[PDB]
Amino acid sequence: GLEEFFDDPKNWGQEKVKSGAAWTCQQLRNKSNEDLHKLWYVLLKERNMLLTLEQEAKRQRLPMPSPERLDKVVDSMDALDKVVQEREDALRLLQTGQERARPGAWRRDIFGRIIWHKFKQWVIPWHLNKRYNRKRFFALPYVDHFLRLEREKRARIKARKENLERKKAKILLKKF
Amino acid sequence: ARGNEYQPSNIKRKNKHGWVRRLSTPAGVQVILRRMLKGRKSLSH
Amino acid sequence: LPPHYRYGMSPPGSVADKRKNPPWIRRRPVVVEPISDEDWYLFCGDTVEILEGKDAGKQGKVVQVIRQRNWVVVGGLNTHYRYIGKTMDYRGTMIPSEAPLLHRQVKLVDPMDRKPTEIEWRFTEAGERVRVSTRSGRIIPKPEFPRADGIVPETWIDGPKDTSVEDALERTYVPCLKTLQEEVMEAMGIKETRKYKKVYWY
Amino acid sequence: IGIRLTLPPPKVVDRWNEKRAMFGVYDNIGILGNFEKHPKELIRGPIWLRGWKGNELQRCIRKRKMVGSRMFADDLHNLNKRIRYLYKHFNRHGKFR
Amino acid sequence: LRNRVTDRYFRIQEVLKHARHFRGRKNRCYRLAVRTVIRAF
Amino acid sequence: VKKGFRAAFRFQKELERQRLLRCPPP
Amino acid sequence: ARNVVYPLYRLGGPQLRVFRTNFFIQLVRPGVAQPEDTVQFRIPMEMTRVDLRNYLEGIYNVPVAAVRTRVQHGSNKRRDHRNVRIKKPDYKVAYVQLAHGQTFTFPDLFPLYSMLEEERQQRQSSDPRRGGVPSWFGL
Amino acid sequence: RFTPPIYQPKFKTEKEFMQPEKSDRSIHLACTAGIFDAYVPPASQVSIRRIKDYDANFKIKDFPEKAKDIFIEAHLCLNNSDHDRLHTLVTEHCFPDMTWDIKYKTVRWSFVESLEPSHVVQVRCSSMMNQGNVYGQITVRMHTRQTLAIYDRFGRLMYGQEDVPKDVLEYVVFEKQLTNPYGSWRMHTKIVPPWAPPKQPILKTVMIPGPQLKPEEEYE
Amino acid sequence: ADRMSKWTSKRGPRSFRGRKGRGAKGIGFLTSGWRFVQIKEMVPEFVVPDLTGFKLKPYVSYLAPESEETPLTAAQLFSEAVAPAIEKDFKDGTFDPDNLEKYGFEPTQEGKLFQLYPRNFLR
RNA sequence: CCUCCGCAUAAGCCUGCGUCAGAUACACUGAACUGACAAUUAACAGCCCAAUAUCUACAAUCAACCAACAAGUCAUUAUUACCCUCACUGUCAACCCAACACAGGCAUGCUCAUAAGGAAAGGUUAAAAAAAGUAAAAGGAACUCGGCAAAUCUUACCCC
RNA sequence: GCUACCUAAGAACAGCUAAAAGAGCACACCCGUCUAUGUAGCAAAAUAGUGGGAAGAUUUAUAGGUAGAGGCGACAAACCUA
RNA sequence: GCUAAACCUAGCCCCAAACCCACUCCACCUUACUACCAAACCUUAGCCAAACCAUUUACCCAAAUAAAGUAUAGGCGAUA
Ligand SMILES: [Mg+2]
Ligand SMILES: [Mg+2]
Ligand SMILES: [Mg+2]
Ligand SMILES: [Mg+2]
Ligand SMILES: [Mg+2]
Ligand SMILES: [Mg+2]
Ligand SMILES: [Mg+2]
Ligand SMILES: [Mg+2]
Ligand SMILES: [Mg+2]
Ligand SMILES: [Mg+2]
Ligand SMILES: [Mg+2]
Ligand SMILES: [Mg+2]
Ligand SMILES: [Mg+2]
Ligand SMILES: [Mg+2]
Ligand SMILES: [Mg+2]
Ligand SMILES: [Mg+2]
Ligand SMILES: [Mg+2]
Ligand SMILES: [Mg+2]
Ligand SMILES: [Mg+2]
Ligand SMILES: [Mg+2]
Ligand SMILES: [Mg+2]
Ligand SMILES: [Mg+2]
Ligand SMILES: [Mg+2]
Ligand SMILES: [Mg+2]
Repeated sequence: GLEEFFDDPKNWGQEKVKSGAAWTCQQLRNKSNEDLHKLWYVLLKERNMLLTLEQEAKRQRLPMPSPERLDKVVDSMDALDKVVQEREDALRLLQTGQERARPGAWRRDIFGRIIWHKFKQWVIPWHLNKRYNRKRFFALPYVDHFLRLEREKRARIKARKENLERKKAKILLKKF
Repeated sequence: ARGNEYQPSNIKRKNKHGWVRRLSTPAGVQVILRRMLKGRKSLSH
Repeated sequence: LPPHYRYGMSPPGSVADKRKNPPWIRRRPVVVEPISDEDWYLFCGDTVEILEGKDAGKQGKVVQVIRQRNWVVVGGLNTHYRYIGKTMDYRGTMIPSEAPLLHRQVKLVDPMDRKPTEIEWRFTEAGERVRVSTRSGRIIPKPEFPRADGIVPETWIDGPKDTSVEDALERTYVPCLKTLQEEVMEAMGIKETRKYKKVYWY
Repeated sequence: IGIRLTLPPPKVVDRWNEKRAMFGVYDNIGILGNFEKHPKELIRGPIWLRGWKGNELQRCIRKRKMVGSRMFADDLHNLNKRIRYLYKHFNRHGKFR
Repeated sequence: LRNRVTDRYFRIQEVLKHARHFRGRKNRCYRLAVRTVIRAF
Repeated sequence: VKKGFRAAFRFQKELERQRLLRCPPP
Repeated sequence: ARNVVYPLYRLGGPQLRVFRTNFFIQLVRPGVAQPEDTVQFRIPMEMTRVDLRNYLEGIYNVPVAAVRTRVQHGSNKRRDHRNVRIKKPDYKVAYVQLAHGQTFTFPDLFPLYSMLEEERQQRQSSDPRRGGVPSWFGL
Repeated sequence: RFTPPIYQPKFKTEKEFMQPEKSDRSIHLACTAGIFDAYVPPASQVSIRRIKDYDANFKIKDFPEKAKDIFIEAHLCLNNSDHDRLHTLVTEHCFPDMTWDIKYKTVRWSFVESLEPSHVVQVRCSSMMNQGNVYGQITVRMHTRQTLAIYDRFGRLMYGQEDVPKDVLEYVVFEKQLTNPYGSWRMHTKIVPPWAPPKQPILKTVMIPGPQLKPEEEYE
Repeated sequence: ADRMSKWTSKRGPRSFRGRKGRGAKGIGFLTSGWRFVQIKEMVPEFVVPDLTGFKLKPYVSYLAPESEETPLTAAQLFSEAVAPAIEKDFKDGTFDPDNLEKYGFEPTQEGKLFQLYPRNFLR
């Protein structure tokens, strides 16, 4: 029900609510998929409750009773997400040998930089797709100069950084 | 009385100085490339 | 945290720190002796002897370590006096406040001799890593100090929203070549006879 | 008022650091070492400036010739313009002609 | 700025000391002081 | 901040004289 | 779910299911008077009213009769020390009318120092007849 | 034909004037405000045992002499305004009490012969309010003659006379932090008796202002 | 004339304002007379389990001991999923090559409702 | 006392005089200034449409006389295909273009003087010069380059 | 996105006289004859009065086009972001 | 005595050496940052110098030096 968006009535205005440890990855690994599914929704209800409380605290101009438990729940569902994703990845490697879930390809943009183009889902094949054909996956010669300039820019920055490090080290040797 | 030359319009703005307009010609592509090199936050409208 | 942020006695996230270190300020950085993580040998709750300044040749427990500044705070030693709760109409309350000390300004003390000792990170055949004195070859144990949140594990009562140890450490995972989706589909008895139709990815 | 109101931190110079103590050693490598090496070989610096001396214009021509190909585009453009300007200055301008 | 004058204060003061007893901005402003001091001398 | 020592030293000497003139010792 | 690719649908294809939903909801107190049935929520931008209906019916088992959403613009007026505009986030607001005549009201959530206090009560403010003279001395 | 105006950059005219929580570390206290059991002007044994067990070497009989020395030295360093020595001789509670008013004025306190030797009247201890913190308090009666002269910023005398000695009876309570090494007995508080004779009058005549009233307000 | 601000559905004229959205996924299509048709299958369905008698709770007891962190790998999954079955078959009876389908391997993903690559499911 | 303005839509702008708490180009210790909190809810508007052939001589003007010329602003059918519904987005303001809280610029509907919206005078005095008005004896262009301005509301020409 | 011209699809024009019109008087609207004010101004061209037009070779909103060895022009060497 | 003045270190410069960059997820050529439908290669010119200007007027191309500002070229002028 709606009361689930709020903590226990006794806990209201307690100024401190005692909370246990956040879930770790190893603990969640011990759990089954259906158990992880159920725990996901449990944690979700908890997050909604705490986010409700946080906003109400902001509204009332009062400190949140326990801000730390929100951080716990967030990292717990992060840990759970990681575990489930690990399992999906492992099974994918076994069955297909693909490292990435979503298909993609290395392409050159119009600006000449190599980008990982992530594929989108389409109903028609690529040669018939008007909007896709408009997009250019190649750089013409006029680009090459700019690429060089960019490279030089990178080098300049890198050079400065390296040099600065050296200077700092000398200062230390002068101080100690 | 002058100075009110800019009569704003989002359609005109996006059509004239937009990303797609820039990429339409090689000159415009070089315009974007120049701005990327300068490190501009705003490459186009 | 901004570049060349000045680490202070007050914690970085504190109101006092925000007052001392607003985003706009840019002060001359403090030159700090580069000490590796392993080379560091000073920990909270570990008794040290102070060698320099006021309260020299006196022993006390370290309460706080600031790694960035190479600082150790020794409670009740190297103190100056400050007024807290001062207002327009009231003088305030005098409080002894500790001044931070550099790692060179203090020395670790061996238990029984009660004298300052030089420390090296010698290995052990059984134990992982220990602190051994130069003068006398004996180990100094790592002091027990309360953690950040101060849970005190030895006396912990489970709340109504806390999972028991038994339930947490239960292994209900049977390894299989099925996704979470497939397993949950099977578990709840959801039937999807319709087959997914091929799409083009590009 | 552009004068400092405190003394600057005093300068300590170690006159007997390794660099100063061993300064000038091997300057006479040729005359005392059967002329196997020229003293000019002991010079450490830019490729174009090793054991050679010249005015600004001469130096620029030398830089362009020797490391010109390896230069950054903007740096090369600046060097080209520098030579072009120095050419005009040294050839077309001055008191004595 | 590899070399810059660090002694300009004293250079100004040499001229200004002779200008102290003048009236107006001549006594304190160097540009005006120098001209009057040359005349005085 | 200008590099050098001589000017700063001279000015210290001037300030010393000014202090002496302003507050003469007994 | 949010920040994920939705598998493309073809006519006569299977039902789209989400097993672990990514988006999260906060129940908020209204700033203006609402009908008794109305409940206000702050919603992720990617969420629809249909999604919210299903969300509340599914996870929370609360009957839902009507949902209406709006997008609130966060102020970009604020400037930092660098005179750079600070964006308050845009958020989605949802108004949910409960079914079966069920009414909801927002609950009233939120219904050393000793030594300093001792010092304060032992202040003993200076007597004006004393005329500024210290009262420490026994003389 | 025509030259267009040039605007200054906006930033030039847009300039403006430039304008403890829970943690692992806690404030270390070397003193406790107030007295555990306040001596009533006209229990000790167990308390002195509690002191002695920590000290291992403590004498009540010798304590008055030490107390006298501490008292005199503290009051003497008030004259020379050496706060460093005062901190060693005086509890952090006592320091502001005897320092705050003394600022921007001269004290010429002096000690002459004591009429009656000092003696301990009451001994009390802490009830373990803080972990690792134990406090021991000793009350001493002192009947002494003293001289006092307090001056202005400007050196004009405010209070007392320089030469003439005055009799004074004081109850002085000393506090020490036990369980803490390098700890020492320090003057903590002076107890004022309710039956005490009033202090010598000040030279200055004072005005005690009446209630300042708003126009609508009426005097009673 | 505000380049720096994010381009949003609030910003343009009438056509512009209608055309853009806030990133909500479509659940149907438009037809003649600007009528919108909601496709039921396009609407995501929340698979919410029964939480009655579920012992697990949002937080864990602090009394629970710490464990060494080991992420799951393909090698591991294979070791305690498929390896016992194939080793049993090899040691006792016969193992048939090119008949890995009995051990849970699939040559193609096309048959299944849930395809690992490319992904055909949400989260 | 003013209203030659207003209300709404379009376009443009993007939280820009709502609440609370603070420091402080006339000022209120209050501001439109700072920070926090809140808010614009779709029916209005936007966002449309299976294919292949095929059809479409006769304006509008109260469309009826009459009269036109510059000759016009809105039409389908046959066969195949087709069954799921109310999603998404705009909705605030004292507002935009003119470096400004600028006597300027700014489309449409309704109100054609208001039911809506506003205030020309910080306080005083009553100098000169300056600006805008009102009234003026007798005369009526004598003014002036010129009846310019004002008052009055005017004829007959010449050149182009 | 001003302006010169054009293209597409739009909008506006009270009242009075008129055999009925690139007609007349005259609003709104467009323009800018003459005077006064203003001249670091309300304004990098405005204000008040007086004026020219106001069913049309009219005025105007939206979107599009023509680009400098050029465009566009009822030629003023006009206009093409003061 | 106000306004002020004073400061040392963020960083940068030239070299040397060494061949750089490149996926959390999601979005991004349509009005970029918006899930989802029937086409590139092509002599640079000019300022400037020649005291005007009209032919002409140095500009990296595979690594120092020297041959040598030599042979040559060129309104046989400037210069190359
Ligand atoms: Mg402009
Ligand atoms: Mg226009
Ligand atoms: Mg809506
Ligand atoms: Mg505000
Ligand atoms: Mg509608
Ligand atoms: Mg009104
Ligand atoms: Mg007024
Ligand atoms: Mg006035
Ligand atoms: Mg006058
Ligand atoms: Mg008259
Ligand atoms: Mg005349
Ligand atoms: Mg006449
Ligand atoms: Mg005359
Ligand atoms: Mg006239
Ligand atoms: Mg008149
Ligand atoms: Mg047309
Ligand atoms: Mg009409
Ligand atoms: Mg007409
Ligand atoms: Mg007319
Ligand atoms: Mg024309
Ligand atoms: Mg002409
Ligand atoms: Mg002409
Ligand atoms: Mg121009
Ligand atoms: Mg020439």
